[PDB]
Amino acid sequence: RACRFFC
Repeated sequence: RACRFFC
C-alpha cells in the first residue's frame, strides 16, 4: 500500500 493519502 502507498499510504492512505498523507504519511
